[PDB]
Amino acid sequence: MTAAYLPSILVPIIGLIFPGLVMAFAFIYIEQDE
Amino acid sequence: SHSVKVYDTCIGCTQCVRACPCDVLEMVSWDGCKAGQIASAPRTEDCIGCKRCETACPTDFLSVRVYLGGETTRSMGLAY
Amino acid sequence: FSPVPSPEGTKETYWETKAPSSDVLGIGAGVSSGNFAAASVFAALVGGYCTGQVIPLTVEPNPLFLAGSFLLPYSWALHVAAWIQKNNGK
Amino acid sequence: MISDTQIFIALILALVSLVLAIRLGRALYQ
Amino acid sequence: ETLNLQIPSPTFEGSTGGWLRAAEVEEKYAITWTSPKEQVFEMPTGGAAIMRQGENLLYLARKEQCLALATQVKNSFKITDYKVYRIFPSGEVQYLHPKDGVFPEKVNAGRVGVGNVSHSIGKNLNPAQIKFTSKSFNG
Amino acid sequence: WLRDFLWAQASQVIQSYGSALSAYGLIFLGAHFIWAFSLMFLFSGRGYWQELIESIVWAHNKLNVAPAIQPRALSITQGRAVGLAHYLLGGIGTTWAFFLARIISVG
Amino acid sequence: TKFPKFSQALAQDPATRRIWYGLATAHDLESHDGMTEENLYQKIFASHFGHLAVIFLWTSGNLFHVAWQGNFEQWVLNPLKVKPIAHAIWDPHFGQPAVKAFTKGGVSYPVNIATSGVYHWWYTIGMRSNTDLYAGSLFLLFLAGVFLFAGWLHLQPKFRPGLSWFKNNESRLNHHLSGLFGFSSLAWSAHLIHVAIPEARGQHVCWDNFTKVAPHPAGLQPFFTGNWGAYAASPDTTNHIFGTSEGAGTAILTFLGGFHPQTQALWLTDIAHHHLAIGVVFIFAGHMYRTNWGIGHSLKEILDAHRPPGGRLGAGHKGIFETLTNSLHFQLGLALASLGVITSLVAQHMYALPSYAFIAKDYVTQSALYTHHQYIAGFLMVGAFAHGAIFFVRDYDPEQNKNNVLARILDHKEAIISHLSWVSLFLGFHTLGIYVHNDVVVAFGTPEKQILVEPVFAQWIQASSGKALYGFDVLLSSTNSVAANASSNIWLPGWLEAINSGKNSLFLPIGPGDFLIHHAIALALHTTTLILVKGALDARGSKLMPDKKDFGYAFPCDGPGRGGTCDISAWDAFYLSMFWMLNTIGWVTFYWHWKHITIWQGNAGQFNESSTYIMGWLRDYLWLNSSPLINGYNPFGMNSLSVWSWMFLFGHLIWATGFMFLISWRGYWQELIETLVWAHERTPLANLVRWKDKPVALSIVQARLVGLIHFTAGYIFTYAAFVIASTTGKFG
Amino acid sequence: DVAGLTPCGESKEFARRLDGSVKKLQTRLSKYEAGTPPALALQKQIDKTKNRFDRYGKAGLLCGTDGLPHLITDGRWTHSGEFVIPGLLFLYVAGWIGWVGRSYVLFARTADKPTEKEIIIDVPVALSFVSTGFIWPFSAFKEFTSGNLIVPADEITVSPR
Ligand code: CLA
Ligand code: CLA
Ligand code: CLA
Ligand code: CLA
Ligand code: CLA
Ligand code: CLA
Ligand code: CLA
Ligand SMILES: CC1=CCCC(C)(C)[C@H]1/C=C/C(C)=C/C=C/C(C)=C/C=C/C=C(C)/C=C/C=C(C)/C=C/C1=C(C)CCCC1(C)C
Ligand SMILES: CC1=CCCC(C)(C)[C@H]1/C=C/C(C)=C/C=C/C(C)=C/C=C/C=C(C)/C=C/C=C(C)/C=C/C1=C(C)CCCC1(C)C
Ligand SMILES: CC1=C(C/C=C(\C)CCC[C@H](C)CCC[C@H](C)CCCC(C)C)C(=O)c2ccccc2C1=O
Repeated sequence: MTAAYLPSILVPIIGLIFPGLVMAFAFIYIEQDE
Repeated sequence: SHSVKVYDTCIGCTQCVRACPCDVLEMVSWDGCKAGQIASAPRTEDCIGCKRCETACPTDFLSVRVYLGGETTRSMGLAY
Repeated sequence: FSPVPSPEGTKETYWETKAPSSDVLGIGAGVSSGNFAAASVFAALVGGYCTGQVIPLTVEPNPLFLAGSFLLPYSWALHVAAWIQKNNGK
Repeated sequence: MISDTQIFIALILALVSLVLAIRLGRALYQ
Repeated sequence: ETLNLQIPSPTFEGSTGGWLRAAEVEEKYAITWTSPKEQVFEMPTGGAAIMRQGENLLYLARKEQCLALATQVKNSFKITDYKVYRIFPSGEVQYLHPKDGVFPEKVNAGRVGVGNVSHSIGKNLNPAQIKFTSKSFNG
Repeated sequence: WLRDFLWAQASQVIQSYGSALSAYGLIFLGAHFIWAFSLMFLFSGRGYWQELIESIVWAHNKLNVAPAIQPRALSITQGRAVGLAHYLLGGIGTTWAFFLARIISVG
Repeated sequence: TKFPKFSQALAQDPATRRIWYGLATAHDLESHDGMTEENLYQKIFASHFGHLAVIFLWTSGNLFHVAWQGNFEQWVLNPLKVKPIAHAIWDPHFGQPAVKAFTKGGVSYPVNIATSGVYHWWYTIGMRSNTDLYAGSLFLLFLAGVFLFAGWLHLQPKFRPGLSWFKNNESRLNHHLSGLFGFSSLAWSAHLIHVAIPEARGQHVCWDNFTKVAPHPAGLQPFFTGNWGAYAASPDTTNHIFGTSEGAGTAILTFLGGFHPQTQALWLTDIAHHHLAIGVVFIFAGHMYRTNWGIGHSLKEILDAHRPPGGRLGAGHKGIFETLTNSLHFQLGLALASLGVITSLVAQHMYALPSYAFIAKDYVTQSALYTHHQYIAGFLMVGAFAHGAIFFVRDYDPEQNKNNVLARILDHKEAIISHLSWVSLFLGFHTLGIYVHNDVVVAFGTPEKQILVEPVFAQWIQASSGKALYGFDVLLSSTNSVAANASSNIWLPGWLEAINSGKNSLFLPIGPGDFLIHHAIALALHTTTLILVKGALDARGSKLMPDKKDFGYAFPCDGPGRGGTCDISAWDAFYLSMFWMLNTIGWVTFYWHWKHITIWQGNAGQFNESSTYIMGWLRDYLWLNSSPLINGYNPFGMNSLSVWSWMFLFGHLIWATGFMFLISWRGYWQELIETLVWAHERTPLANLVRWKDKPVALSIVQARLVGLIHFTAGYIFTYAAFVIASTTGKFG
Repeated sequence: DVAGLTPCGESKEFARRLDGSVKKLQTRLSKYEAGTPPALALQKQIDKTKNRFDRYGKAGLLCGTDGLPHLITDGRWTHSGEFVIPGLLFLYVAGWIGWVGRSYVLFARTADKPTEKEIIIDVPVALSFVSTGFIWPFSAFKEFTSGNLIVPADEITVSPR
């Protein structure tokens, strides 16, 4: 595979950091009074 | 809150008022029917939406109608 | 809920009479019932003749017979217009 | 075959599409 | 008229069914009634309590709990002397029931009709007629 | 459990046709049917069925053959009781047929 | 307290119900607070640009992942032996046996094998290398950006269209028929003639040379002379090797019928002439309506004038024009019904008349494509009836529709609903009775007492198309007949060659098993139609709730009075018809898949004998074909079917979890949740943490939706794992 | 024959069905002595099997490739005994049952307690009705044309809509 390092970089980020960050910020947005 | 309406087919039987568990309904004076009284909904902020009033109503289609609306702590029946 | 637009020249075509108003014929509103009836028979005969002449279809069909074959369905619309005009006194 | 530089061009254009999707989503959200 | 906070509560051994933090931070309901006897009743939130002869006072979380107990006292012990209050954490006490001294199932003068619609239920407006309009469906 | 118990041991019920154990093969299928049929009563509500009965009553009124005992959809509780009875009958029946044909053939 | 910014009633709910309901109502813009008609149409326009951009990003992603990680060039060399690759696997939970088991496809990394058919589609239309797959992915990324920008642009104050634009029916119909349908069909004919057909014949044509390479040797000279038939001369020979110059002809528009003998697919020159003729017809259709120049039709005038004079339709279609124009739900219902029929035609005509080279030898791709498009068809058909119910509740005005076709439908809704009830019961009693008949009588050792009805009507239709298998001589089957003689010079030889070889799926032979399953399909259709029609026609009112329209489309019930009113809303008739849609698509895809795996093995007699009773369906289809699937892993190892073997169990779990939401209802759960609220408040070290939203049990309608979603997802995942793994494991 | 089917009397697969069905019974009979009750039971089952196969062969039924009889139901008269005539018999019985039940519900409406007549059936009157059904086609059509079968649309309760 060409640029074979890309899955091992992007899959943890897309699979863990991206949902962890959207859950954190969605939680902040849905639990704010203003 | 829930929205409770009384239509002018009410025969003034007071059954809705007695069946309401949250003292939402009461009887007021009205010349339209033979009983001289009609049901009223002055305290719908306390209505939990049980629809026991509609069950009690004997007119062919209900003179009292409950329309479930926005939920609050009172209308959700939450003791917490 | 808001005004629905229609093209300019839109008129009312709802009818409960024996025949619709001649306005339902569009550009053919002024043609006589005899002229639609003769066009109806003419288009039916010419269209049927042209259709018949190319029923075994080949890789070389005569284009005039193909185009003339479209006169058969057009004749149906012509005799409907003839009935409409005869019942509107035209 | 595809070079990694070609992959990087694709990633740039998808980044531009992400920026445009954010702007459209904010416009729809008002 | 106002709730006398000093009225003795009916004897009760406690339960988990009582009120929670929402009562001390949002609102609480209180009910008082007169008993001619020192007799056992059932709490809306649990087991059995004993109402003391004289004046009793309870605290509950929901208005429906105070009225379910009121229905019970009237049906079994024939106690029609019950007054239901709402209490806010600010100390404000709000008299609730019976709202004008007379039970709602009995007519009273000076009651104004709320929610009364001049036509029958089949004469309401179709939803399409009042779409993108503020007009109410009750005619 | 799926492969080595249910799949492997259902061989006797499903191959029982034409033998003395064909009754168990038929009851295996029939109980699968009754079990599935129960979900009609369990996932549904009374109001749909009363409104459907209204159109059926209309067709009877049209032919002047409506009954004097007015048809009703089953009560809410009875819809639950009928769903539970047919669920248990189908599930226990499916196991009854599976257990008996399997152990009669192999044991 | 501000998430549902479009709903102040939900933004003030203090429970967890606010989050769920805010997520579930987000796209229902008509009900959002302070929504005008201007803003409703403009938000729908912008979100249609956003949906188009999502579709272009999905297509570019498939092209990119195949270009990057696929084996497209190796598959192109040897398409019947190589298994196409979808994308690579990078999963840090894999064991090393799992890494080895998924390293198929001729590559050095674990990989998924594609069941979508995109390889056969891209090969047939011209793609030959990875670099033009990558070129297509960058073009779709650009188009996605263009449509995201256009969606943003048409929300800007100067570029926001008025309602007068959004309701111009005649200009939109002219442009969508002549440009969106017709001209793009003409342009696809151009692509086939200029690129796909030349590269099907060995000659590369791309943007670098397509202006200096003529599609035809004569070249646009026969077109401008009327010598059009010179473009059909010298078609591809039956010795042609697709992709190469050997056996290749020079025709571009020839009509031959039948299949290319080696690809088993329709000729590319038939497809190019199809799209040329469709393009011409649709461009002509797109000049029907009057826009700005005084020729054409008013849609309002056509609708108003079509009232039959006998009076049987009442006022006819008077007032339908305004009703359809003002109701987006009526438009959605018509669009979804039309789309549902087409995606069913796509499923039926793509297995019987395949257009892509070497597909229909990919039994997994053929099975997945049929199943996929039939499930999409069932969802679109349910949605059409759901949005017709929403139309009657919300958008229908009985006073602008006096004595219409619509009002007269509602005027005889009990005649309609009771006759659907009768035909559903009529079909059900006897189809199930014959199936149980054959079951019981085969069980007692007497299969010759079965009731086996020959499907003579469909066999006669097959013979009318030229099938010489049932000895019916009517129409095309007769050597001498006006129908047979008329088509003899054009498509009839190739069509008879295609329909009288038993090597394809064109008009497959049918028998008593096909008769019984067709009646079961008819029972399933009429019953799903019953539930949906009953929901649409009783949506406005019934005898239990004569005022049902005042409560909306989706409300839980009217309470326990009047006997009980659970599932009384029109939404609950959508809910109930979703089970019957799943059941009917199950019966359809089970029938398609069993008939095809038995034919592909060479054992059609196994379907012929076992399909007439239900134990044949249970042991010879579900039980017999489960074994490669459930052995994807076992205590002795694992193979590449291990993922479908897991999805299979996964599907059984979700489906059963749906039962919990569908059988058990709210009151039980609210009382549990109150004991959990108490326990949290009384537990030390834990009551330091407090909820912002009061935990409540799900609502009645929400629980119905969640159970429906779990049921449906389990249904899809279980069958997808089965239909893919059993066909893969068997290869036949 | 019809639809490429073969008459069951000359189908070879039908003959193999009959032979396999009899061998299966004969191998069960090979485990019993001559006069035993299981031997008489299986010999009577072999006679029944042979009789059924013989009757099917001579009836004009058509067999398939699987050797099982197939039914032709397109309306042709050479095959009316498989659907058209059983269907005529059914519709005569079903219309009888419907006509008789309808006559009893109309009788029960004119009763002192109409709903008690439906859970406690007046058996002499209901038997008077069951006997009348033999001429239901004529009675029901005369009922129809005399305006007593169909009630007009305005005496039927419908939903408000
Ligand atoms: C809808 C399109 C789509 C989908 C479903 C996938 C799916 C996948 N890609 Mg991706 N990919 C796509 C488009 C897509 N691709 C495009 C257009 C590009 C070119 C820029 C890439 C470039 C790319 C790389 C470089 C890699 C993947 C990888 C992967 C795999 C792991 C996920 C990952 O790391 O994502 C990361 C993906 C990206 C950073 C690209 C952006 C994804 C697209 C453009 C966004 C689509 C958004 C969608 C429309 C809306 C989603 C929101 C939804 C909630 C509504 C997975 C099979 C990884 C892989 O192969 O692992 C084995 C990997 O390393 N992809
Ligand atoms: C020629 C001019 C033209 C063209 C090309 C379009 C094109 C389009 N318009 Mg329209 N529009 C026009 C003029 C035009 N418009 C005018 C003049 C007006 C004002 C009166 C409008 C007003 C308008 C509105 C209000 C909206 C559109 C929308 C759309 C888009 C529809 C959604 C879509 O992609 O469907 C694509 C459809 C097709 C490609 C054809 C349908 C195909 C059928 C179903 C079957 C095909 C089968 C075939 C085998 C496919 C094979 C696939 C392959 C994998 C094998 C589409 C891009 C909508 C949209 O999405 O906005 C962004 C929308 O909301 N338009
Ligand atoms: C195996 C499961 C199953 C079965 C058999 C049925 C059967 C039926 N459903 Mg139900 N349904 C089911 C599952 C099932 N459903 C599920 C899971 C759902 C989702 C909640 C629904 C939702 C649903 C709705 C919403 C509707 C139906 C309708 C129907 C009818 C459609 C078929 C028809 O009209 O005639 C087929 C008739 C039969 C199959 C009856 C069988 C004949 C019986 C078995 C006779 C046997 C008598 C026997 C002697 C009894 C022995 C009793 C013993 C104690 C002595 C039929 C009654 C529709 C309806 O009623 O329209 C008329 C309708 O509106 N169903
Ligand atoms: C309402 C009932 C109903 C429905 C929905 C269908 C639906 C279907 N049938 Mg079935 N069929 C039915 C009744 C029905 N059939 C009956 C009663 C018979 C006679 C046994 C057949 C015989 C039959 C054959 C032989 C074939 C089909 C096929 C099909 C399919 C294609 C359409 C077709 O041929 O229609 C057929 C439609 C009719 C025959 C119209 C029936 C309408 C009346 C009202 C039903 C009642 C008739 C009544 C019982 C008989 C009158 C009395 C008579 C005995 C004197 C479709 C699934 C074909 C197919 O694709 O199979 C794979 C096929 O080859 N059907
Ligand atoms: C397969 C179907 C299924 C499943 C999984 C459940 C699951 C459950 N039921 Mg239900 N139920 C079902 C069918 C099912 N039920 C049916 C058909 C009925 C009809 C009568 C009911 C009626 C019912 C009642 C009346 C009661 C339950 C109760 C329970 C709970 C038991 C406590 C427990 O095991 O917690 C552990 C949870 C599980 C075992 C679920 C599976 C989780 C596994 C371990 C995997 C987890 C994966 C992980 C979270 C993934 C994270 C990442 C991901 C988010 C991306 C649990 C939530 C009881 C309850 O709530 O009291 C506690 C209870 O009172 N159920
Ligand atoms: C505890 C036992 C159990 C349970 C509860 C389930 C539950 C399920 N299985 Mg599983 N399964 C099990 C054991 C079980 N399975 C075992 C032991 C095996 C063997 C390893 C399988 C093999 C298996 C396969 C291979 C399939 C399932 C499917 C299903 C689903 C059926 C969904 C539905 O609503 O049916 C709807 C039911 C139908 C649509 C048809 C029912 C099946 C009949 C027998 C065949 C069709 C007959 C004919 C076409 C119609 C006759 C018409 C009528 C008029 C007579 C569901 C998730 C299927 C699925 O996902 O469905 C989409 C599927 O493909 N399972
Ligand atoms: C003899 C009385 C009688 C008569 C004349 C009818 C007549 C009719 N019914 Mg009704 N029906 C009846 C009893 C009757 N029904 C009973 C008892 C039930 C409850 C099971 C139903 C349930 C029912 C449904 C659910 C539907 C009809 C439908 C229909 C119509 C079409 C025929 C049909 O589908 O039959 C179908 C018949 C059944 C499904 C059940 C019949 C069960 C038995 C055989 C009949 C009762 C016999 C009775 C005990 C007579 C005793 C007489 C004695 C005292 C002298 C027609 C209006 C359909 C319709 O509206 O289409 C327009 C429809 O959807 N009926
Ligand atoms: C559902 C949804 C919600 C709201 C409404 C909606 C908007 C219509 C809809 C749409 C959703 C849509 C359409 C969502 C679309 C989402 C998309 C297209 C996301 C694309 C992401 C691409 C990324 C992060 C790549 C970044 C590459 C980089 C940083 C590489 C950089 C570089 C490399 C290494 C090499 C070059 C140099 C540098 C620059 C250094
Ligand atoms: C619920 C609801 C409420 C009100 C609003 C609403 C949205 C409109 C509505 C929804 C309604 C819905 C969802 C309606 C759905 C309607 C559907 C799915 C209709 C299907 C129509 C198919 C037809 C007419 C096929 C005709 C084929 C023919 C004639 C072939 C002929 C032939 C040819 C040419 C070739 C072969 C030979 C033969 C056979 C001779
Ligand atoms: C089908 C169905 C009905 C209608 C079901 C009816 C009217 C039952 C039909 C019984 C008929 C009248 C007789 C047939 C009885 C069987 C032949 C055998 C019954 C055996 C015992 C009754 C003795 C409901 O009322 C209902 C209510 C609440 C939730 C779900 C449902 C539900 O699913």
